[PDB]
Amino acid sequence: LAGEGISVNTGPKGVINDWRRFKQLETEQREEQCREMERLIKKLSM
Amino acid sequence: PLSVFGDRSTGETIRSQNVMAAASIANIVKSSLGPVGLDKMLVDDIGDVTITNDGATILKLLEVEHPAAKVLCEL
Amino acid sequence: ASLSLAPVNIFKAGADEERAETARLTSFIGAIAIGDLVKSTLGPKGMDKILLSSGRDASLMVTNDGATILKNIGVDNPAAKVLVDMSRVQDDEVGDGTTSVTVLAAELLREAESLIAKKIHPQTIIAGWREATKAAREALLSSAVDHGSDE
Amino acid sequence: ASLSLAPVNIFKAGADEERAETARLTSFIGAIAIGDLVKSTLGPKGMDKILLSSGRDASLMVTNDGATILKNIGVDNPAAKVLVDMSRVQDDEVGDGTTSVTVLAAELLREAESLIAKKIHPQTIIAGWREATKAAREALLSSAVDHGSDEVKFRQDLMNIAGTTLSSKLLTHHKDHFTKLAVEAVLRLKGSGNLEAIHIIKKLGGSLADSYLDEGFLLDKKIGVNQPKRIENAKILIANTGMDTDKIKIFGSRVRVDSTAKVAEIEHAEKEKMKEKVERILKHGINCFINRQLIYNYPEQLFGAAGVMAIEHADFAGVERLALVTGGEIASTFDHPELVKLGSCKLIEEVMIGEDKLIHFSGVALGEACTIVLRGATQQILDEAERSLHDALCVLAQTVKDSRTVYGGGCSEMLMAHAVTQLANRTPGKEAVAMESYAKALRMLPTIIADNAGYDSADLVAQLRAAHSEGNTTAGLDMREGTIGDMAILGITESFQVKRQVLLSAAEAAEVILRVDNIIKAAPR
Amino acid sequence: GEKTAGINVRKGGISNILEELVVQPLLVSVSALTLATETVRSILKIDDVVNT
Amino acid sequence: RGKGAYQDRDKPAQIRFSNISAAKAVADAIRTSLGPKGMDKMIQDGKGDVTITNDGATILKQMQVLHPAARMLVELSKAQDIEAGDGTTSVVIIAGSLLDSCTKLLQKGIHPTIISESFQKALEKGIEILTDMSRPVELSDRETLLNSATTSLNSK
Amino acid sequence: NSGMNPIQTMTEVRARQVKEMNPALGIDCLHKGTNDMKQQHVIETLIGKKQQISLATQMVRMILKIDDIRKP
Ligand SMILES: Nc1ncnc2c1ncn2[C@@H]1O[C@H](COP(=O)(O)OP(=O)(O)O)[C@@H](O)[C@H]1O
Ligand SMILES: Nc1ncnc2c1ncn2[C@@H]1O[C@H](COP(=O)(O)OP(=O)(O)O)[C@@H](O)[C@H]1O
Ligand SMILES: [Mg+2]
Ligand SMILES: [Mg+2]
Repeated sequence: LAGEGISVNTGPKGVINDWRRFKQLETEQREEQCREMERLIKKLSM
Repeated sequence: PLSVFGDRSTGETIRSQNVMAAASIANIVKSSLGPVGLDKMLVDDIGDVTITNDGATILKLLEVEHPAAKVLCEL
Repeated sequence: ASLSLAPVNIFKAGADEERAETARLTSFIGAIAIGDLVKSTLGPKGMDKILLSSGRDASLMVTNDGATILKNIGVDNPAAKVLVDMSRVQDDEVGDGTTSVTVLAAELLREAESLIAKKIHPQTIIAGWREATKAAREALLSSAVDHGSDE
Repeated sequence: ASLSLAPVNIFKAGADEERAETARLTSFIGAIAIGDLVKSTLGPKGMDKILLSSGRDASLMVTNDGATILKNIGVDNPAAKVLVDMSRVQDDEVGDGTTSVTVLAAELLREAESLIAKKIHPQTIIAGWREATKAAREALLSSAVDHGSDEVKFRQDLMNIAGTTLSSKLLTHHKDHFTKLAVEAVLRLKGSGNLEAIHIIKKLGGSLADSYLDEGFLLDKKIGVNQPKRIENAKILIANTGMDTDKIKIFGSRVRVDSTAKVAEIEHAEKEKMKEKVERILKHGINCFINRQLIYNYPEQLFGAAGVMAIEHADFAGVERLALVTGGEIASTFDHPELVKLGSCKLIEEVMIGEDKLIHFSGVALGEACTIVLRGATQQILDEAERSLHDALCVLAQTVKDSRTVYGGGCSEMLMAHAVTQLANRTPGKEAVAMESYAKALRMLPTIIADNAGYDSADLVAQLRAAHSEGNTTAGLDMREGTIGDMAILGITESFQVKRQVLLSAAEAAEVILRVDNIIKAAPR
Repeated sequence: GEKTAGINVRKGGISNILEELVVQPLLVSVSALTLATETVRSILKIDDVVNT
Repeated sequence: RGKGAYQDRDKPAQIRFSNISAAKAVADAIRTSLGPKGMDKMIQDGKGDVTITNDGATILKQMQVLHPAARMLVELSKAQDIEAGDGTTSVVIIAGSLLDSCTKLLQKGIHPTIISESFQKALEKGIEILTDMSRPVELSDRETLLNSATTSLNSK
Repeated sequence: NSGMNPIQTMTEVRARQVKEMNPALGIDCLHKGTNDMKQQHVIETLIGKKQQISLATQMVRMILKIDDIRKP
């Protein structure tokens, strides 16, 4: 369990397509949750 | 191999898709041509109602997604 | 083009492959880790180990034997599995030498890693090791002494 | 006992620590990983790296410079952070040697790992390394040769050093042309060390061999609407005034009247003040006027009516370079025309580079400021060419400051290793082993240089060691064919400053990393 | 020896093209060749990819 | 000379093959948009913007390629557009074909440094050949200018 | 696999095969000092080589004839 220092390679480059495919949906969910939380808890608590 | 973040259509597929979009737009208004033509009554999903026979009005009121069909609408 | 480093995906979900440098790195790391683990229990001043089972039994077993140490460990590195089976077979064939054989194999593989780093083809290393093993075996046989006559 | 392995826990959540063996293991792993990554880009036959950014911009960078490679990588290992900061400081001090110092530190730490595995206290290794560093520094200082007194020999040395520096980079294709360019650009500084006086302009398109050093100066600014686009025997006045709705600096001032006619009169007075300022500027008897700040429409047409070029919005660097190249004085007051020196040049015109228009100054008076036009096929090529040219200019400026030179191609490293081995052969204890490891790393440097070319590195290094032991102190690697040759004859030279800095920085970083036996990390934010 | 022989699409075959008025300036082919060769040479001097 | 130096890494070879494959894919993408019989490509970006174009530089810059070698090819097309103004598709096709040849050259066992120098020699020879084949022209000749403009517009 | 330069060695062996009538000249993988495989006694079954060539050709033809994929 050694050799942690890797600096990786173009492997992540080879998976940018799926990374962005998931990241766009994740960002949309984050935007929806941010717009929901602008009111919730911020005003419901007090 | 392209690694382009998107979808690609090439050859007869895209040509047939464009022709399908144009034919669909044509068929939308093909029934309102000539004196024996009949009007259409559009609803703007908020209760607004528009009864018209003019092709330009019909194509402007509708929301179109395919760009080859947008070409015919703006034509 | 590598099997894994190609735009076309040729594997099932979870299957993977490691090419030359990566495979050598993993094999050497596993072998050296096994050798370092089994060593320090070697020689007259060797020390023992504690083997805590993680199962329901939670069996506790202190030991100095290399074969028993290598048997009761969760091993995922394939080269580590090779060395573990080597130690088990050594234990089956003769009672002793389980730690010594593992340490010798680990040291040999470390030297092989150094030689590969020195840009030496592994086939050359293998041929040299075969010749060295023949010479060492001949010397050891010539050095043997027998006392089976006198009681 | 230890903090981590104790019945009670003394740490916040997410914070841990690594004891002697674990900390040494992590430090050595990080250092070796950094050294292995930065290497393979060393020597004439080294390759380049692709730096693909993971950010939103996703900047793409193709480079050979070790310092730039180490800067733009997410580094978690603290020892790797130490090495990265070493490379950055090395780049700050001198333009070259970043990869060399990083690889030397990594090899030293690998030898330290071997020695620690051989049951040697790190303090003994540190003491032996200090002795070896002293011996190697003395040997390198004794090996230095100076040619500053001889002008032609110094020029030849400058050309050799520029070629050696550019041999590894992408510019090695046109090494001769780029070496002439860099040497001329550095020589035009007249001994000044301000590399900011040399402007590098990157224009896309055209071959890399189309790059050139302009005989005068180039500016990427514009000219007023009604002003001449070409003047001869220009008398240039460089200024740093506002001349844009220039307000009296009394911030509490205001206009308070009882009629609009008075407001119109005050507005006319303001316009008259601006006109008088323009007249005072014109009293200097000038043809071209360059202002650091903006120039509004009224002074623009005032200059146009007088047939005076008015180049506006030339930044601090712009006006400084113009003053350096033309000899003018940056003036902010125009009440004493006799006390202001006007820059002079033979011709000012507009040149057409690519699809852009630039102002060209020709026949400059002083000329102690250079502009270099870089042409390339891709933006990455232009950026790498700029970085390589910066390295060459930095090394040449350092050589101009200090003319002592040493031979490259592994000659200096092998000489240092020979001195260290000679010292270690007469020292008892494990410090001799530590010094032997030091010499081994010093020899490993040219070994990696030979590895990068696919040559028989072991045989070449053995031949170099034998030659240096015999007495051939100038023997080095001949990269044209893969043999050993005379570096003095073959003209591979380096700056003594660069080699000394590489050696000392590598020794220092190895010593500070080796001293660590416990890495304690706080809870990440 | 036909230096001007080229692909003719009007006749659907091979023929002289100077009579077809198909010409381009030299600093199109020359520029394309030089730029492509430089880019290929730059790419060939690459052996690793690092993620920042 | 014997066994020779052993290649430990095999990673540079993978990087070179990946770069060449990306460049060849880009060329094959913009391969059907060449010549008077070429056809336009339609590109829809992240927004609703729609582009119908035959210009190689426009096609390459409009679509995000995400691959390093493809990005150098895009920059190459941009530079060719800056310098010459047309041929932005031909230069990319030439680069892709050159790298495709480099695939077999590397597989044969040739270091990717002899290839670069040999390609430089070939480029110089080809420049000489093209200059030899060229014909002088003067701006007073309207017919040649009209022919050049018509040839440029033939593929649009 | 033997460390030799592939293109140079193969070209030299092919040129030697063309020059002197000897179809037994191969790649000196073991560096025995000769290229003639009769002295090196490197022998392969004719059936094996014929089967290799035939099977490879048939599979290549089958793969070349496939033009559509309809994975779910
Ligand atoms: N033409 C050459 N012949 C032999 N050695 C060279 C030559 N050019 C450069 N070197 C060596 O390569 C080493 C690395 O230089 P380089 O990669 O250009 O910058 P850095 O010092 O930052 O790595 C230097 O120590 C130098 O001695
Ligand atoms: N009428 C024609 N007949 C034959 N070839 C032509 C004709 N017009 C253009 N071409 C060729 O087609 C090639 C491609 O040009 P074009 O499709 O405009 O893209 P680009 O200008 O980017 O190469 C040019 O090199 C030109 O020689
Ligand atoms: Mg350098
Ligand atoms: Mg064109």
